[PDB]
Amino acid sequence: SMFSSNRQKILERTEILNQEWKQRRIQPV
Amino acid sequence: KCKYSFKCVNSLKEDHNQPLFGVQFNWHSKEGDPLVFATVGSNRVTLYECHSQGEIRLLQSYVDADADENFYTCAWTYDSNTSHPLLAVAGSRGIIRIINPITMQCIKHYVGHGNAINELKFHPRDPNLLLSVSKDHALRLWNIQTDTLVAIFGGVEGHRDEVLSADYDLLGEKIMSCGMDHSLKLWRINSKRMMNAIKESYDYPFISQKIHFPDFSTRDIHRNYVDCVRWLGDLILSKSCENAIVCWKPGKMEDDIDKIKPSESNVTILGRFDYSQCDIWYMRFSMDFWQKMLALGNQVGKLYVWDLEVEDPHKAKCTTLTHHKCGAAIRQTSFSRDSSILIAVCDDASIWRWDRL
Ligand SMILES: CN(C)Cc1ccc(-c2cnc(NCc3cccc4c3CCO4)n3cnnc23)cc1
Ligand SMILES: [Cl-]
Ligand SMILES: [Cl-]
Repeated sequence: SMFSSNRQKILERTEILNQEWKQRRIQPV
Repeated sequence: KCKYSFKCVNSLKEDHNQPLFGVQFNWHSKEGDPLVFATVGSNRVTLYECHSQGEIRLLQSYVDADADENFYTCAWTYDSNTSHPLLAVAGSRGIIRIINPITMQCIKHYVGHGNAINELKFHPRDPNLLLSVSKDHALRLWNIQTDTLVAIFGGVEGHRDEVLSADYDLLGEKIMSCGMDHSLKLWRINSKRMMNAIKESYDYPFISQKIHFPDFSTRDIHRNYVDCVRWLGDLILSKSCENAIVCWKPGKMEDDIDKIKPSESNVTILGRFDYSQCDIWYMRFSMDFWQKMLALGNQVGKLYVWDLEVEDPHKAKCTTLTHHKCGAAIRQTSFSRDSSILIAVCDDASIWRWDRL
């Protein structure tokens, strides 16, 4: 469906950003 | 049906008693580090840390030298060389201030917009690319590592009135903007022209690109001002004064977002998220990091939440979050990165903390 296809794109793309975030160690404020 | 539930665990009021127009959790902080959020209103930027038992701990306050500045927006980033957190703030003066959130001092500023700045957004992959949207009818893309203005999105086929909101898609390939002219405009930044302009801004009187033509434009979604827009994958979420957030896409139902031609005249509505008492401009909706929840405050202090994993937007509605003492307009909300906390900020300078059960 249009919904399931769009949810899969969100899942894959947010997972790419989440992996980029996991590799980072930003200093706490 | 939605299963998300929340408990109001705390509230406080900032002593300036002026409306709070923006709130943002820092999603760059690493797992295990304290959850921090910034609020903006009056000529102030305030940082808070979330602790157990609803504790909201005041960290630092920034008061602008200009007493007549009214901040409307803020956004977090990090220094790509030192990993240090950064916060960008802007409002009525049309000046972007880059603040060091650890010391709460201003590092530097960007002037250039001919009028107020309504929204600031950082690129999701490159932390140096800052997008500002303004009452001057244009959007501007800045490279804050080299202090250059990469591009100005406006002109011949740009917005014809004040730009209210903009959003990068998940991978940072394109921007959707919206404003007072009722239109939603797409600006691709993965074009060969824009990718080269971004690269040239890193190699750097730098010459900015003047992008006069968007890659898509529509005035057929809403019948009035469009004050908030966010990408939901390849689909768009946007709101006007119709008491509804509209989910739509450029072109016909089956049209691929990356095959849309700039002259595309069609749009397809996929659904609507209905609510009440939010028909006045300057009210933002927000989503959590995973885009599983959508939130919007209304003029009388009600906080609506929807579960984006429920296909029918009517069955997606969660129990509306209300507190008998929260009666002022909720201008903006922010989820923490892990979605465990939702903060709402109001016209009466109040801040409300809702923890997910
Ligand atoms: C309460 N009282 C002081 C009246 C009043 C005065 C000024 C505003 C006012 C608020 N926000 C922005 N821009 C930021 C903006 C843009 C789009 C959506 C959005 C926001 C903030 C929250 O959702 N504004 C730009 N120009 N005016 C304003 C609103 C009300
Ligand atoms: Cl942010
Ligand atoms: Cl052009």
